[PDB]
Amino acid sequence: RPSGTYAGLPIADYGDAPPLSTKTMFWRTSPEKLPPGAWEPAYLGSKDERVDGPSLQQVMRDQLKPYSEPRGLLPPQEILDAVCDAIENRLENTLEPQKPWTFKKACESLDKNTSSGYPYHKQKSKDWTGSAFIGDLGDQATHANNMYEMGKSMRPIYTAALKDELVKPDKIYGKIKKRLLWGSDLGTMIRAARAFGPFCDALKETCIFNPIRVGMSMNEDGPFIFARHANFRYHMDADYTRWDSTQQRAILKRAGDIMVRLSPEPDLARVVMDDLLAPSLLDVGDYKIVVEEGLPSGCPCTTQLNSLAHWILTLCAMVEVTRVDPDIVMQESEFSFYGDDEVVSTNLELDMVKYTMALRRYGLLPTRADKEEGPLERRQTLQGISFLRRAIVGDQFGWYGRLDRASIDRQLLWTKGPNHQNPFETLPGHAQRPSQLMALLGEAAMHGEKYYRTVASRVSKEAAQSGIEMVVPRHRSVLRWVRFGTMDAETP
Amino acid sequence: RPSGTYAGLPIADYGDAPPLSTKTMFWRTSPEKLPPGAWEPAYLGSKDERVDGPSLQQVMRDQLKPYSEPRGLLPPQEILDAVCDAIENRLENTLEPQKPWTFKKACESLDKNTSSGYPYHKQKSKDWTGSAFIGDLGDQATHANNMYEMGKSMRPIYTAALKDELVKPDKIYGKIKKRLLWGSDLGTMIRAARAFGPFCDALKETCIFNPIRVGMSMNEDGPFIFARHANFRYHMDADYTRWDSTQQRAILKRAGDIMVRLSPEPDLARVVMDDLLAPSLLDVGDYKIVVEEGLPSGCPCTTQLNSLAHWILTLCAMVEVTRVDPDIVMQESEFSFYGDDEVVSTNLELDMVKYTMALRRYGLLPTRADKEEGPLERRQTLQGISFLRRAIVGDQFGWYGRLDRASIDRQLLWTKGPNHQNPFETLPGHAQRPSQLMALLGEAAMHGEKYYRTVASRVSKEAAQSGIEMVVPRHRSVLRWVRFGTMDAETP
Ligand SMILES: [Mn+3]
Ligand SMILES: [Mn+3]
Repeated sequence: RPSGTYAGLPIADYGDAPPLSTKTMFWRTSPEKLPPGAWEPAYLGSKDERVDGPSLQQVMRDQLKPYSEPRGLLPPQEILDAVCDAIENRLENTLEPQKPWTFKKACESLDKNTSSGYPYHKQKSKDWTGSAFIGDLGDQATHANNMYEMGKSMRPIYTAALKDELVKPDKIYGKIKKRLLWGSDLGTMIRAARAFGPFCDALKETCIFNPIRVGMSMNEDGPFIFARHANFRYHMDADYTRWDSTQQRAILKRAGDIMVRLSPEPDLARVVMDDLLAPSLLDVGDYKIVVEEGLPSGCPCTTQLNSLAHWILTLCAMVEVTRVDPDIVMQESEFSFYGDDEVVSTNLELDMVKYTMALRRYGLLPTRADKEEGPLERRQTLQGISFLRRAIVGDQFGWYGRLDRASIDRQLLWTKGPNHQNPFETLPGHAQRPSQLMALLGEAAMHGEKYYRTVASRVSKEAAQSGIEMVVPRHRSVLRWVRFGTMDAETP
Repeated sequence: RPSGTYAGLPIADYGDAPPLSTKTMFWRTSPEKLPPGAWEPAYLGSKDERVDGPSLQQVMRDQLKPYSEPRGLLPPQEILDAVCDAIENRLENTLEPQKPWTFKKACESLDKNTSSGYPYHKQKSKDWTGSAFIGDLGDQATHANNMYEMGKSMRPIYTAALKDELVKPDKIYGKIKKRLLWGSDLGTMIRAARAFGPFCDALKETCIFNPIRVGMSMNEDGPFIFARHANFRYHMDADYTRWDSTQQRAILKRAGDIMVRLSPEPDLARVVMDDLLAPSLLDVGDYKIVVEEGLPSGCPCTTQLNSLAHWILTLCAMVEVTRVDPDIVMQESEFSFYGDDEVVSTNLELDMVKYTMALRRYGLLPTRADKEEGPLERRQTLQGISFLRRAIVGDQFGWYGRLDRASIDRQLLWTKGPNHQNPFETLPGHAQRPSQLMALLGEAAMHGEKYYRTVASRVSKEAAQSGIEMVVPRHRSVLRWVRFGTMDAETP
């Protein structure tokens, strides 16, 4: 060890991962022919009756290419230092200090409905008493917790997967594409959660005052978040391609440094962060390969780290171009980050050619709305920019996030259910989606009378040829409940 | 009846009111000489050892003068109709429909620590079981509730008082002035609360989305409210003199019409509103006088009615001058109203001479910051405008309301306690003001290190020569707790 090459990367060891999933969670809501150009669940492999394409394995090899691509340049050192200082300083000024997380708390915080990853590849709930891990997962948890408390290092092992999600038809029938997922190992999950849960909680409570929006409620917080952004003259979205795979570990380490420094157990958190950022072992089935660069997006606290790296790079490009100090940029701007997702608003008069070039030089791949070459565009209205998959809309009552007509139509055409081979199958279960149907009514209401009425029809049929019968409210009642609703819970 | 004149108004009947209060609730926090030009509790009458002035009765007569002053002009009818429609329409779009208030609920909502007014003039708690009124107050409550349910009219009777509050020294030592209070009668309080409590609750839940800010939290809501205002180019405050006494009942009736129309029991609410707005009987001690014009500010739901009248008049003046429809003005503006208190923000290019003239023509008395003649000023920054007795301040974290240095100094010089004759007396009770002292620390923190340190000294002494001993936190800890504090309750 380590010798040999897979998908352009060094092989470190034999693989333990289970075969890639061959099934989808999405079921058609009806037997009718799907409208043309309609989204469908992502490609399912050699058994996919819709097309003859490559193996899931090959598809995965295609996803791994960007990770052997040469890295971009580091932003100038003085700028990088200055923005990191300003960011850490802003977080010191805003974050409520936290108590350390117990092993019990770290264990509780983990999603019990996903895999434990290496080495047991077992749904976490299978070994979960309701308050602790027993059996195989108990051994793994307890050992990792011990390593944590002794400040001892452990090599993380990630398990590769491909995301089951609705994609545009060309990704199925033209050039096939399915998105890479990093499945973290339980040990790592426990260590990361104990180390960084305090930081991430402090950050969530602060997701309106600070640009990292993880843990926000779109309906509850969106109005205030977007009103903040609207206080500034210029608005933009760089719309990055392949964000995760274009990351530099060096940038990620500076992001990690801030997280460590701002944790209640910095010395123990350092050991964990150092493990997270070291050349990553990724299990692709037959092999474990070494992934030296890009984001290892497996963990609990991965989204925060990534959003922090994003904050760094955005401030770097802006400071480099405007020549204004990072702290002053921050008093002339409002940012929203959520992993690769962003809105940047500023009063600063930004040279968009120079800004785009700076981003490209860092190895990032920003893209124009029209998908043609040239500089990123800026506008003087927020209307038309999106965030967390919602369009930002403003009227006489304020700002808010609204799901577009295409996405509402999509959720009406598909429903989540158990895993199965054929997406076009109907879920014969009568299919009770009551809470979901309600939210969908809410989204449609925000589009007007005409649109709401058509969705209300489809929602009725879908509840008619189903179990329960619920009242379908008037437009003006549900509109009032989504926009201003005294709280979220239950109907208008 | 009705014959004879008191304070320029018709006498309707003999008075039943108790003598005007001769005492203040404020006690000096120390025996040291007060700084020169320092605020003091308002004038206490013939027994006030600080000055020889007129009787409280005469002072009251001076307060009653504006109510016999001729009224201003009604805004043009087409405009008035259009703004009322647009206002009622905005409230229909935003307010969650409510269930009627029970007698039990109306009774519970009443402040039990103030007077029952006519005819018993007894603190409400004196007859309060903890869930119902018994004794004299029970008779009064029950009868009024019966009149309410039968849609029967009752003549309200108000009791005049003078506000015990800190005033600038000239109002004590120069031309004496003490502010008029209308003390409503229990019967009226119950009827008004049953009739309009539903409307006022609907409005409170909506105090961020709608311009009537009653029920807002400055710390919790201020940031969002002020961020909304900042979305607009021009900002102003008309800073009205004698708002309540310059009101037209005709304007108040249109305000009342909206409240009625938007209540769950409109026919019963109409009887109550019609009683509220009819020529008012005001008990000044020796007489009950008829007050035909101005605001009868006695009730529970008086502040909402007044804020609504304010909304009407502000929209009227703006529409009259800009020539833009009331609904479009509202999509180009953000207002905040709380009785006479206002902030108006707009993208509309408003002729400030014409706007000031329109307001003056309605009988209002707006005033310039510099207190000289001429037009109201507008600015392009919110910074420097106040609301709910707080300055509006914005930094890199957002907007917020901050109490000024003079007001912080004031609350350090005086403390509330039982009623007594001499303001300069020290409250010998050791004087535990723990919650208050904390908030004051919070306000000072928002002024910087230097100022916070001086206040921290004074707050320590005041806790030292007192009962309890509490930790006095660092500047950066308390600043973090006031601005962003995970919640309000307890310390940083
Ligand atoms: Mn985006
Ligand atoms: Mn004011």
